[PDB]
Amino acid sequence: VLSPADKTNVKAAWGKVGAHAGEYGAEALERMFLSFPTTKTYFPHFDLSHGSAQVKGHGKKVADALTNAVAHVDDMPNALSALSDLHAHKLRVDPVNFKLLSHCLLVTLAAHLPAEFTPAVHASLDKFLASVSTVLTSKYR
Amino acid sequence: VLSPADKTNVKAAWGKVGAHAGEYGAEALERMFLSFPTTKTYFPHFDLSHGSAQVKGHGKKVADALTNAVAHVDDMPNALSALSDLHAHKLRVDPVNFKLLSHCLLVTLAAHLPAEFTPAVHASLDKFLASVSTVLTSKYR
Amino acid sequence: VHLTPVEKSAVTALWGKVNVDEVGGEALGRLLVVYPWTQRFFESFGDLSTPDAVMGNPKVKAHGKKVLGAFSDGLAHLDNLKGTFATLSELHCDKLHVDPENFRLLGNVLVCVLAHHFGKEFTPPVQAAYQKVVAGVANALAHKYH
Amino acid sequence: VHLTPVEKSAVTALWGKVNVDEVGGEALGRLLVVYPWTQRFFESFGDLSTPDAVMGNPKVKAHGKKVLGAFSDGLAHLDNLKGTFATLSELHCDKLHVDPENFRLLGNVLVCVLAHHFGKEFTPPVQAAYQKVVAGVANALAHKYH
Ligand code: HEM
Ligand code: HEM
Ligand code: HEM
Ligand code: HEM
Repeated sequence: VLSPADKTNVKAAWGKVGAHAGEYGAEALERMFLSFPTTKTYFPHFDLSHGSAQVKGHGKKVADALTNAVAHVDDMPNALSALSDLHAHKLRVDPVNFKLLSHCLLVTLAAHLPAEFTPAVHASLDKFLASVSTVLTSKYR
Repeated sequence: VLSPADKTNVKAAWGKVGAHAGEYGAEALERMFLSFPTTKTYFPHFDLSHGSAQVKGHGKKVADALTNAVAHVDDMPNALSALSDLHAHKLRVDPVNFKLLSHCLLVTLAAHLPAEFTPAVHASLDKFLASVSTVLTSKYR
Repeated sequence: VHLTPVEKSAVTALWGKVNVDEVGGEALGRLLVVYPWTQRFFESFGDLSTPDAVMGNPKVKAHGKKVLGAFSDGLAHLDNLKGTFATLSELHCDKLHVDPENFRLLGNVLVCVLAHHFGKEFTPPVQAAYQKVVAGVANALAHKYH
Repeated sequence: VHLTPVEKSAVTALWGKVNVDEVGGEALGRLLVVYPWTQRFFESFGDLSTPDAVMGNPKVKAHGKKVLGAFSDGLAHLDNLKGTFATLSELHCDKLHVDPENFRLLGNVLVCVLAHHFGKEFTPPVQAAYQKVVAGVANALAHKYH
């Protein structure tokens, strides 16, 4: 349930990421694969070599739909509905994994937003994080 | 979402419950605790020996709960409105057991319907205790 | 994750009335129908477009039987399961790519078959033994990831 | 638990630097607040109505150190944490009653406070090994519940 305050908090923090976003989307996940190797089960065809070009677009791609949910906080099912139809239907990512990755993201902002990243801000962010694997979970009947 | 496919399916094994209702709720709660032991954390002053009179009303008490939900499946969140308020502020049970109490229901549920339990059916079923469980996890944060 | 001989025995002793083959094309069977994205792995298989389709498919009764025979055997090496499936796990990891959270979703879609198949003998407590065994296999099924 | 040579090494080096009743009142400060429901163990405690009422609570301030100097003395029996954390596991559960996802909740919490206390210093395999590490840590005070 994103509150209002929750809501301008996600927005000033995504705010500051201004442009490292698909830089943060690749560290995101660089992280994901070494702290929880399972997730790599799902990426068998990638060069998931540190600094691999492979993950560097993914990442980028991978932080773009977030910045766009950041922007539709108010309408996300829609926003991401397209995205919602791939995850659930081709991919068949185990929804269990949604939590790892959001684990991981929190976790890259932490070390790039020394003090934008308030305790009242992680709060705010876990839930954005949260809200976000649901909708992508939803397609999932 | 649960589809209306889903709905009848639920309304229907639930009808054979009807009234043993209270008893699927305690054998429930009873494999609860012997299999997932940890849940027990929640009932430090409940007598949980086989047979407890406590567990017993817990279960008519857990069951009556789901009949309510079921009879209300469209109005699901205003339905359980109030209970929703209830484990989120009162007992603030971690969330992870929800998923734990849901499964073993299924299994009594399970094991009580020789016939009644189509996986057609069985899927309909895991499916309503997860919204059922989402409702309830709704005002946590 | 150590089991007890009390329990440890519910597993391996009630197992006894188990016909592997129809227990697997169904457990195997209720997975793909209850957790639809386990489908993930078999468009190799045919119509998995309905419960009915699903569930009727020989290719699926075919693999489940195979998946719970391998099962049987590990209730044979309880003291040693990691022990038993290492070979058996590198294999799903290294080679098969399976998102091992599929081991717990089947342990449990199978606690559920067993539910449905045995009725009143599936007691809370054999239920539960039944419970560390599926979990540890789940978990020995899992030890070789990296 | 199962750390590595250049793991434990990395391990061992991130904490000379952890500032312990500091990161400490900090994490538990944050758990209280990220996922407000662990709050249930601490009303003897006073205002948690707020993050700030919350970061300034002293009782929390306090209790928190407790929990990490608890924690910093186990980074020493790395080697057998089931061993060093048995009485504690023996008590979260007998007296206390805390729900073990919790210990799993604060480990994730303690990796975001480091994350944020440390910057590019905390890279991904040091992240990776402290992960490996609060992993065994909670694995370790849950060991005996029953
Ligand atoms: C916030 C959570 C996530 C978001 C916003 C997200 C977003 C995206 C987008 C925008 C695409 C690519 C295709 C396209 O639109 O042209 C994508 C692809 C993909 N994602 Fe997700 N993702 C998320 C979580 C996960 C997780 C937890 C996994 C697990 C393995 C995952 C696995 C994949 C794969 C395999 C692809 C296609 C990469 C490829 O197809 O080459 N994603 N994701
Ligand atoms: C299907 C999910 C669940 C449903 C529908 C459900 C339903 C209910 C209902 C009606 C009540 C009683 C509230 C009242 O007095 O008016 C209740 C109480 C309670 N529930 Fe939940 N419950 C669920 C899961 C859980 C779980 C997973 C736990 C902890 C593991 C839990 C712990 C409790 C406790 C401790 C009470 C109060 C016990 C006592 O008061 O003396 N419930 N539940
Ligand atoms: C008890 C849990 C499981 C056990 C014990 C198990 C065991 C086995 C065994 C013995 C094999 C034979 C492979 C070989 O040596 O050639 C196998 C193959 C296989 N299993 Fe696993 N499995 C489990 C779960 C799963 C799950 C959850 C999936 C996907 C949901 C899966 C997908 C497969 C696939 C795709 C193959 C290879 C088949 C081929 O070429 O047809 N298994 N399993
Ligand atoms: C791995 C995570 C944790 C560690 C290492 C830890 C460690 C400790 C230790 C070493 C004690 C001293 C107990 C004594 O022996 O008097 C303690 C007390 C306690 N913990 Fe655990 N704790 C953890 C998590 C939690 C959690 C999550 C809670 C509730 C969230 C909790 C609730 C309490 C209480 C009430 C006490 C005694 C405090 C007081 O009476 O004023 N602990 N904790």
